[PDB]
Amino acid sequence: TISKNNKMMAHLNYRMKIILQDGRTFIGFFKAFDKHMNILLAECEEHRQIEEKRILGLVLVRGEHIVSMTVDGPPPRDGGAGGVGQAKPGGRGMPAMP
Amino acid sequence: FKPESGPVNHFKSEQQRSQKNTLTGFVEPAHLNEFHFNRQIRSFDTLGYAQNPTAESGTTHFVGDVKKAEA
Amino acid sequence: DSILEEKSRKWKQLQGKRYSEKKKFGMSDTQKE
Amino acid sequence: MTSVGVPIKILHEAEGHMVTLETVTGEVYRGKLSEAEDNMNCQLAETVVTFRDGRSHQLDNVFIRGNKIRFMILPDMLKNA
Amino acid sequence: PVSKKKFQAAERFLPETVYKKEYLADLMDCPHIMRNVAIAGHLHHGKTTFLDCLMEQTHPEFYRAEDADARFTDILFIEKQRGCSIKSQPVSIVAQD
Amino acid sequence: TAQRFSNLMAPTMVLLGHEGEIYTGAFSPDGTCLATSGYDQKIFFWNVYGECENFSTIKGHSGAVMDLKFTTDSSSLVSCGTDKSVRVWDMETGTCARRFRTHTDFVNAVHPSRRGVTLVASASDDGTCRVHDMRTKEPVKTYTNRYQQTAVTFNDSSDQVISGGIDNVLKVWDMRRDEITYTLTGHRDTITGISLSPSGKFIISNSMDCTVRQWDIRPFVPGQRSVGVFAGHNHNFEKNLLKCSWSPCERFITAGSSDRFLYVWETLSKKIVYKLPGHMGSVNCTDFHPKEPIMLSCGSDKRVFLGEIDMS
Amino acid sequence: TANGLALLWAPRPFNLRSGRTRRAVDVPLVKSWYREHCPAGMPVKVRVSYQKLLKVFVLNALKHRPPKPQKRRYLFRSFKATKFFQTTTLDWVEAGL
Amino acid sequence: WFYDHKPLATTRFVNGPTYRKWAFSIPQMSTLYRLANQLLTDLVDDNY
RNA sequence: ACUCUGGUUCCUCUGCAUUUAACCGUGAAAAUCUUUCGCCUUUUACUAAAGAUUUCCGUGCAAAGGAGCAUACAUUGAGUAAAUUUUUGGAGUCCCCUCGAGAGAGCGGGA
Ligand SMILES: Nc1nc2c(ncn2[C@@H]2O[C@H](COP(=O)(O)OP(=O)(O)OP(=O)(O)O)[C@@H](O)[C@H]2O)c(=O)[nH]1
Repeated sequence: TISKNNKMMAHLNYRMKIILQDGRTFIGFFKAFDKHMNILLAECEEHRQIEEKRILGLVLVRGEHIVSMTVDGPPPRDGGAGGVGQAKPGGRGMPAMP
Repeated sequence: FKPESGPVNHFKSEQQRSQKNTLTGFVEPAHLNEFHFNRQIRSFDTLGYAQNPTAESGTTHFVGDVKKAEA
Repeated sequence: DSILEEKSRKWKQLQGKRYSEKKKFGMSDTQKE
Repeated sequence: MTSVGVPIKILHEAEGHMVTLETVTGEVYRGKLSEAEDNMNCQLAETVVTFRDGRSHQLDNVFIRGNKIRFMILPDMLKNA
Repeated sequence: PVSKKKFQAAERFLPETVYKKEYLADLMDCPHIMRNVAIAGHLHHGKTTFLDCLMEQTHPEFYRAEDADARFTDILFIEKQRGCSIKSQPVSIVAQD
Repeated sequence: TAQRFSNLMAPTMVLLGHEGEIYTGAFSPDGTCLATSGYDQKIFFWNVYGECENFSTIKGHSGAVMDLKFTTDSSSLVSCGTDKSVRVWDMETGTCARRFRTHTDFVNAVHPSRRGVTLVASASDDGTCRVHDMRTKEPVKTYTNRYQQTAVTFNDSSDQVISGGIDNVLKVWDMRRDEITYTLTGHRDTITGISLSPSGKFIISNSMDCTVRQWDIRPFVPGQRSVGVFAGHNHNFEKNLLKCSWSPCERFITAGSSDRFLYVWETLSKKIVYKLPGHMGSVNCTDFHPKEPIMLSCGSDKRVFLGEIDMS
Repeated sequence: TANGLALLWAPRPFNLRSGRTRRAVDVPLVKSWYREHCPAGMPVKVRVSYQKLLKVFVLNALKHRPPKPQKRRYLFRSFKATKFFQTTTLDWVEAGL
Repeated sequence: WFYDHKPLATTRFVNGPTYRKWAFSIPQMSTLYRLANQLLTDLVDDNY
């Protein structure tokens, strides 16, 4: 997935659920990573087992503490050139017959 | 299409009754597959027969020395 | 079937010559050499 | 510099601003990241430390060793950077 | 009616920049980063052409001719014709150390 | 004042912009758009409504385009041409999602699978009927005939491929057997087009003998499958592969005609009731808008006609 | 290097090294001479002629009008396109005669 | 090559027989600069 | 892993070359209208300046198609391949007190 460039560029910006070694669950839009497997989560939230949700900001997680992560939700989401022809209204000219 | 009802003149027979627009004829623009139109000249000229240009050709698919067309 | 062999041959020539790369659209701006 | 990864670049853009970081021992430090390093050592100023029991105290300067930081909450404008 | 009063260049649109405008406008909230500067010179030392290099780096679309200085901060037409700078003009840009 | 029947801006429209002889044209199943192409190789997209402006045009073909069909979900357009290639165009991107290239001679006719995996039946002047799959470079099936094939369709279940050709008789192949299960016999000249009924019970097939013949392709029929014959249209010396199409209500059938007239037939009586002038040359293709009584016709006169009708 | 440095302040075109090519009618070989000034010693006739050539140059530059963007009227291509014209390579005295 | 009709036109120094672009070295440019001399000005012009 | 294309040169077609300080042209013609000086037993052709407009000799780039000369599949637009303190070679397990059926948490204590 990651590092395979054709694949890695598509796995960024997924909403991913991150599990840390202290047992925390973070959730956020995973949109940068590092060779040390640090990860940067945009619009992050945390879930703590007991479940309770807290809203965080842009959260940088030091890679050393990640256990695992999984996809939670899709990235957010949203030819075109021509004009050669024209299409005035018209009518049907009657041809000849035998 | 439904035809005009009633008799037809005895005054003006087989040349004059036909559909026309210019002084002799119905003239209308046409477009064809140039290459195939070129083929059909060359067959009539060299051979004596051609495949019938008309719309609604009916059974008259070929026009020429029909003995050659069938043979 | 021999007539279909002939018809196959005729069709090959006709479509070959009709579509032929020497005749496609956008062609014969012929150079005055 | 050499091409260090994007999370470390974003950490240096975070130097202007307030950041909130949690250490491996559990204390939460909020303060203004005055220097950061590519090993992610952090120097905070005007710091408030919040202990794991919820007590808090002010600290004028804090140095945290990079490998003892669990995560940092960075400011939102860095998402534009 | 369309009086040709034009005495200065004014750009018909916001030009492209490497930085987002939103990051510039957000950084404005943070004086612990931003700097203010004036560039001051004898006549026809580097000063205007040097800012054209800062323009060229941040903008990409910024055309500099191979023959002559673009002098983006010399917007007035008297300054274009005289080519000395005649009035101050300000720039604001995001740039990396 | 006069009766109106569609959201067209006028009860007929003349679309100008083509320079090549237009050999094919089809509506998007959503009814928003139509696409048309031929010897110009450029595929022109048109809006169905308002000014019907030519909002998009796709190049990329370099041999003239024989036939062109939308996928059922309207996500992609499948088209094939005399560049021996089958090209699938993504409608949002306007780009070639797949360029199938295993044909050895001109590809003339194409039909996408209605549901399930997207499959493209194709028939060619090499005599092979081939079914491609979006997921593989190699085709799934190649069925080889001794004589050139110039029409193709799936059945509705997308498990029988019907191909017609120079033989006049029809090689209909069943994709679990890889055998001809039956042949349909009545055509005296080559088959210029085949179109599957909306319900899938029937096909119409058009042939150079100047008849359209309606065939029952349901699994059981107790006798001859010939349901009826339609006549009135004509095929000229151009020997074009004049197409055919069904009305989405099945009550009406159309075929291209060399006499410039847009023919419509009533399915049961085989009589004509629409004979619409206005073209100046061979009407190579005709189709119905899938939701509204608009007729599309594409002709050798470089013009595309849209018009509305009283489908009764 | 010594020659390359000297070229940097050669008069145009010699300060270039890569250029688009120009028509022989457009290279105005003597024009720098009348632009710069009369030599102190040259008599009445030549001094007056320098002023008159400057006048022509100043009127040419003053009136100008930039060229219109247009479809170029290629007219010899329009002749060559028709059947009536043929092309051949010829010796200028033959072509002149 | 100096007195050829279209000099260099069939060579890497000019784009081709249309004869629309050129790119001379310095050994070439300094030589023809030196030959041109009798026609050229002396000036570092703009202030004069 | 995918579609995507041979170099070079030349011809012809199409589009744009208005934000002019300024310049498609580091060169420089002619005509028309309107207006102002001088020739004249008449008109043109003129003198020499302004403003508005055309014509003409050229021009730039991009894209498309084709045609010729020497010939090669890679590669463009779309995307791969380091155990000694700060991450990628374990300061980890277990055993008590607290809340609680349950299983986790307390800068909890300890081997
Ligand atoms: N030789 C050389 N000339 C330069 C260089 N940089 C600028 N100049 C020239 O010096 C002149 C003035 O440059 P500007 O950018 O207008 O200088 P300026 O000081 O901003 O002008 P003012 O501020 O009005 O005084 C121009 O002719 C430039 O070409 C340089 O690096 N080398």
